[PDB]
Amino acid sequence: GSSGSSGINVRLKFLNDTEELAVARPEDTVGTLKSKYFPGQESQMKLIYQGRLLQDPARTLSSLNITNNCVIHCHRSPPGAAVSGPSASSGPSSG
Repeated sequence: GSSGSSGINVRLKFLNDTEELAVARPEDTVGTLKSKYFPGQESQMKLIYQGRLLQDPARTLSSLNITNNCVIHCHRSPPGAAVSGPSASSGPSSG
């Protein structure tokens, strides 16, 4: 069995009139949250808190006044890049 519910819960609201359950901490960073829920699509998935852009991937949730039972507006931007490449393998790991 497992257990351990700690931290504040945040609701991710999208312009698509939808929402997503995401738990964030007052210490975590915006950049991490985006990659945590929106992997890769972090350059597009923009967050807005109180009319303010959380662009800063370092801006802590605590500083942004991001508390629990709160909602964060998400924004999607158009693909302004033409990057293309196969799966790359770099970074070994030996434990």
